[PDB]
Amino acid sequence: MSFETRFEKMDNLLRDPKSEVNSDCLLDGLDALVYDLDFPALRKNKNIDNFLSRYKDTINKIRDLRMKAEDYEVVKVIGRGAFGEVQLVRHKSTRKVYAMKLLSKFEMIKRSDSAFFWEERDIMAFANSPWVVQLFYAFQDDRYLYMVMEYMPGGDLVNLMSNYDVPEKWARFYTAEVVLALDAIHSMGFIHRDVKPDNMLLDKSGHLKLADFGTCMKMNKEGMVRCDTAVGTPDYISPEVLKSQGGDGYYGRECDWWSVGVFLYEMLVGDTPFYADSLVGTYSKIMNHKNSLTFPDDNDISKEAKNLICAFLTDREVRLGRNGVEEIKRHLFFKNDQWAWETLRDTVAPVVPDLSSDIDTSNFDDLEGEEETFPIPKAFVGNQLPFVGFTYYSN
Amino acid sequence: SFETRFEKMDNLLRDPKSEVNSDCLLDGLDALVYDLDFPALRKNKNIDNFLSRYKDTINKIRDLRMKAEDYEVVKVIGRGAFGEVQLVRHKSTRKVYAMKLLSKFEMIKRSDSAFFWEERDIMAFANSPWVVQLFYAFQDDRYLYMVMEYMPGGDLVNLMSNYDVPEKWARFYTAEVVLALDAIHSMGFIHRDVKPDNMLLDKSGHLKLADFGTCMKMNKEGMVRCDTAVGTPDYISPEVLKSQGGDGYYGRECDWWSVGVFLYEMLVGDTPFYADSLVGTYSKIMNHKNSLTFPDDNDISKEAKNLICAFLTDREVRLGRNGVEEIKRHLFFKNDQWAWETLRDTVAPVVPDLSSDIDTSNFDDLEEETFPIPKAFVGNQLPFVGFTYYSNRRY
Ligand SMILES: CS(=O)(=O)Nc1cccc(CC(=O)Nc2nc(-c3c[nH]c4ncccc34)cs2)c1
Ligand SMILES: CS(=O)(=O)Nc1cccc(CC(=O)Nc2nc(-c3c[nH]c4ncccc34)cs2)c1
Repeated sequence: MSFETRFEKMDNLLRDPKSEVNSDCLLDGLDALVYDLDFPALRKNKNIDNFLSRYKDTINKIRDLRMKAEDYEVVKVIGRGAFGEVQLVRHKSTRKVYAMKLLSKFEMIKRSDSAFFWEERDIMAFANSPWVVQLFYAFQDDRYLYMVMEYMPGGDLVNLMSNYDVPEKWARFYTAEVVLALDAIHSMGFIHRDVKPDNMLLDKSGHLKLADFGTCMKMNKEGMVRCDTAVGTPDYISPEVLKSQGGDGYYGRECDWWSVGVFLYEMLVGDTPFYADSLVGTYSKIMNHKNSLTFPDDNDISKEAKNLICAFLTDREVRLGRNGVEEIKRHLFFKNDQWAWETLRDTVAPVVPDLSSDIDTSNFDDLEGEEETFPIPKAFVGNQLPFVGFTYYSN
Repeated sequence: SFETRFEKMDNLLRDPKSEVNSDCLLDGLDALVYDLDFPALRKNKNIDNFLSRYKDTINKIRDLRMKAEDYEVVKVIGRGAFGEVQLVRHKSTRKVYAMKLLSKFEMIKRSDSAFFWEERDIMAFANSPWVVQLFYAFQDDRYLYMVMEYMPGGDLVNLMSNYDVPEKWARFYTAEVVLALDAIHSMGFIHRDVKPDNMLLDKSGHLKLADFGTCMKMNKEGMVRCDTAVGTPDYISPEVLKSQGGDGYYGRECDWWSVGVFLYEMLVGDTPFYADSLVGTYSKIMNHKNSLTFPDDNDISKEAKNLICAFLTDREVRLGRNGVEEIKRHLFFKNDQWAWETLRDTVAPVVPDLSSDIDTSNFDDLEEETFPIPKAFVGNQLPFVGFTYYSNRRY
């Protein structure tokens, strides 16, 4: 409350990589102001014109120095999606190899939803868990948002499952790491919402990390979230998150445990338990899990694996994990000899990636519409404002 | 090269002279919030959501950063067209200052200057005992503030109004003006408005120049190119007076004209080109050759009369056309009580006898207008982004 304390408090607020007003967010704010005002229509205003004239030389210097997309050499497009694409890239100067998620600022504004990336940035940047893919640098430009993360050369669980008939001992491993990776996110106060094999990545050692925190939400004072959002491909989604079509309720971290059952069922049975041709067909079967969940006759599935799946594929009220992680960990399906929960990431993985080089992309299938841009505004529309403060740098 | 790019950018945020230091960056965000926060503009989701997101933060910033509520006003010790000066005390530090306020509204409603920028730099970076020092500069949606050192000795106007100034005192006050003007010139500026109103006295009784509002930096030829007259009617020089569009190319000799006007006033008691009407004063300045006369004042010496006439002549033969040393060498300054190089260390003619730290005896006492709510983005706070002198300052 003293004068110096007020100065120091403000000075450290500019240095904090978690602050809303650090030098990177502050710069982002100016960079946006220049992007959204520089139009002939708006420049007819002297306040606007003189401002833009004054900061021209400077804003350009900043633009050149600050991290830019041209500082990375793209090696392969190792992933795609609605709004963006992931790409194996190499930093031209440092020579370091990374995975970079691009997100079109145009599309996110056209199709709304432009707040999902906020939890994706914070989780990866501040998590500090060997269970979460790490964000090194987040930066933007008039067209996209960029996330420079650690490259996972082992591929995703989708690829693994597609190449092996997963034995129970491997499934017990991959599930345990998911239980731990999920518990970490929960410990950070987040619900993943869409846990699936596509989001389970393998490091050089063959150990798991969760990725694609796009669907994440921060839990309230009672460890709960609420949404009016529509979810695509409901295969891994829980009956609660589906009954939430319009904010028609709340749900806790037990929604992530449902998806784990779906992941265990898939690795051992070979298919998703509620699969149907149409999306509406999948939804109907999830709602009717009581009667739709069935197992095949080839009892290549143990008594305890069948039990864990059914303990996870039940209504929230009696779902395993409603009373915390320790009741999942204590399950007989996890009873083994090879590992101990507290040292599982130090154990030797079932599948160890044998890799050719630093840029080995063998586990990632290669990838093959023109760029749509924001129109010239007649008035101030401030298209850049929803992304002010996205820029992150690690020291 | 990398790292050099980081360092270059880091030093750009620290520099108190940079366009993108923390002060300017913080000002930019503070402006964006002030300017967008209107019900009309908030109808735009990009704007509304941005504001909603940065509400908590912007308010924290506003509370920590220097604000007008931090100072307890003691007396309005001065007024002007756009602002007012006020003796104030910092509520926290207990420190006593003089604060110049400038209505952001009045300025925007036809200013034709942006004078406040050089007034800021001269006072902040001058580092002369001849220039009033700026400690902090800050703003808000309504005003610009300059927190400077309080001059308790009053101005020369007050002194002249209370004493029949003897020649020995006039020789002192002139010499200090010659030195304080030379310092501004050495910084590459022409004061353009030298008058007793801008001569202030410190606790010791020594001079400092103030009100650098009319200042302008000289070109590499030591000249200024103004299409319009600047300064005060009595003290304006014939060349700064005539100063047309195509013409108006004057040097630092315009400050020497005003010194003659100051010397004449202290010894004679009136301004030399004084006339009833203001238009009468103009006519007499132009016709200085015939209008400058002295009364039957036996008390004005031969050398005082000569200095005045050496200063009250056409620029082409004005004393000081060949530098300060020809003014300093003048016989009027010949004395056995001080030496030019040690004059500020000598004992003043009038030493202020002051009651306390807040003694306002030398200052006589003096006893709404605002921007309309905009329907569209008008950006009224943009011309003042970067005014603040607080976070990145020169210590
Ligand atoms: C659905 S959308 O259109 O809203 N967004 C969107 C667009 C394109 C792709 C995706 C998937 C996705 O999230 N991919 C991710 N990949 C990593 C990663 C980190 N390291 C690695 N190493 C190898 C390989 C991938 C990684 C993290 S999240 C999402
Ligand atoms: C005409 S305008 O509206 O464009 N500008 C404007 C508005 C208000 C006042 C004035 C005069 C003025 O400039 N006064 C100044 N006072 C100090 C100072 C510094 N220290 C001190 N101590 C005691 C007493 C005054 C000081 C510096 S400049 C000019």
